[PDB]
Amino acid sequence: RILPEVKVEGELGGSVTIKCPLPEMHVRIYLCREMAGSGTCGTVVSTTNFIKAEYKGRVTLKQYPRKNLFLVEVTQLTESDSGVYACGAGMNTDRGKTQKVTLNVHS
Amino acid sequence: IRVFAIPPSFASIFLTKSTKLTCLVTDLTTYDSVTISWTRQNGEAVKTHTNISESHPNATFSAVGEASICEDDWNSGERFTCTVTHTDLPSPLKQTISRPLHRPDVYLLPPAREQLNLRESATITCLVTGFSPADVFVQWMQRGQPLSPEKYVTSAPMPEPQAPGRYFAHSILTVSEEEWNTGETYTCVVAHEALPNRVTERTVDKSTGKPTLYNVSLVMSDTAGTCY
Amino acid sequence: REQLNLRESATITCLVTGFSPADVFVQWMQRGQPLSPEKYVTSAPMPEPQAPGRYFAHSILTVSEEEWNTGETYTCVVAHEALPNRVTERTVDKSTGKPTLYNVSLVMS
Amino acid sequence: ERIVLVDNKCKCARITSRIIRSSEDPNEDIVERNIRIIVPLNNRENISDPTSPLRTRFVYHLSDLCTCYTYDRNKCYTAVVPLVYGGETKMVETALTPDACYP
Ligand SMILES: *[C@@H]1O[C@H](CO)[C@@H](O)[C@H](O)[C@H]1NC(C)=O
Ligand SMILES: *[C@@H]1O[C@H](CO)[C@@H](O)[C@H](O)[C@H]1NC(C)=O
Ligand SMILES: *[C@@H]1O[C@H](CO)[C@@H](O)[C@H](O)[C@H]1NC(C)=O
Repeated sequence: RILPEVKVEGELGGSVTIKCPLPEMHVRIYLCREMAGSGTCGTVVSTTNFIKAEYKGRVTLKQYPRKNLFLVEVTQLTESDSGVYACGAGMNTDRGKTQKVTLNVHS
Repeated sequence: IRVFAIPPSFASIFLTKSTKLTCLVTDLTTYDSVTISWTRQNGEAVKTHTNISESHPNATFSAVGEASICEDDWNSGERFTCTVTHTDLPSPLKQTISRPLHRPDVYLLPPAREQLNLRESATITCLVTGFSPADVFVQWMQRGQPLSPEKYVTSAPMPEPQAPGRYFAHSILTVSEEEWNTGETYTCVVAHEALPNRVTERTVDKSTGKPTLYNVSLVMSDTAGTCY
Repeated sequence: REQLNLRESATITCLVTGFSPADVFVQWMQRGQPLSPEKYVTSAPMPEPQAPGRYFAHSILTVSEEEWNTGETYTCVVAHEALPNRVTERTVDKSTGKPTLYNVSLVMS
Repeated sequence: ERIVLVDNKCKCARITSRIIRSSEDPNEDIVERNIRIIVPLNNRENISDPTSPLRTRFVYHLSDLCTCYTYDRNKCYTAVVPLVYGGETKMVETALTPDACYP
């Protein structure tokens, strides 16, 4: 259970990529934005071709088996992308998260 | 005239692994140049005996003899006899000492709540019950560091009331009250012949014992079907 | 607790420490009448490892494991010539510890 | 701060304990027992054969807590499924837990 909250800055032009651990056994690896009001977790990026409706076409998945870092990148920032993005595995999304971190706008 | 012979004890074979028969002859007449020997049942001799004490304060001579044998020479039932002679009785006086089952559990009782309210000294007690035969050992270790007998004591081994099968012994340790704000877990280690490794280390601290608040938090989910 | 899970017997120890001089006497009462000498065993006084001129003792009462299970007091009475009335006693029960308040948090969500 | 006293993963009990640091008073401390059983509520009688009645009883003796209810995430559970495709019957090993183990 890792909690590496980083302060990577963002903007419209700006791009921030998160780093995540991979089991490398070709399971379901996902990044999920937790919703405070909902109390559940909503997958923003998954192993399959699913992408969140708000994040359609502005996100990229980048997997290296060589270096054991699982990383996802966001092309543009609307400044609303401030929340607990947690990575993970297994079919489940909520109860399967491995590491969580909250990104940030401006700085 | 006083002659005795003692076999090795379990407080030396575990502490040093130096099993040896001893022969103590004292309160005889003051005449030196005496001979001491140890003879087995087969006809094997022993090693030399030295380190004789000085004359007793009440004007008599002492004498000590040692029989250093192998470890298996005492667990295989070999009788040993101590030859000691004197200037007055021409016959060589001889003495024979011979031989010694259940394995019983250690139990560590924590100090009572009333004793801790005095803020002076809590005594931890270690009960070794149901063990046969006697001479069972005990040692206290604080954080894995050996505890000397200056700060602990053991009941000399004893007998049971309803069953005569195994006998009991006890050990109590003394400390302060500030020590029971950190614990150090005060392990009680034992050494008895009816043990695999001759060690049954047990330890109890404040974390274990009787707790004063349970909150079970059983949850029920319809999708936690593989307890991650 | 470890000794009661063997479901064979229960072992209560009356610890008499800090008295002086020697020759302390211990008996085991139950509901007023004493217990037989074959039910309890008393050790001889031994000096205190730190305290120079004091002593200690012990008194083990062993009973059937089930008998401890239903109330049943077992009070230990100690007579020594230094007590204010020359007689003192203590008692325990199955219920002799504390409140042990449960704090259940059943969840159905 | 809590010692992991039990981390059972086949019945999912997660018993633990700690000492609560109260005020600087006489040592009327409190020892904790945070037992946390999780109920599957949807598993079967045998954990490895989906043909039995589902699950009514949930027995937790905490002395045998150091047949199961849940599935170990790092373990693999499989079965033989009797498929046919015509006349032949290649009884092939299926997977009751896709993703905890791979061929
Ligand atoms: C159990 O009690 C402790 C303190 O008494 C508390 O910190 C903990 O949150 C409780 N457990 C649950 C599941 O609420
Ligand atoms: C247990 O009690 C503590 C304080 O005594 C409380 O904070 C906690 O919420 C309780 N656990 C529950 C209700 O699950
Ligand atoms: C149902 O449970 C039994 C009992 O252990 C075991 O053989 C298996 O999990 C199940 N039976 C079969 C035939 O799969």
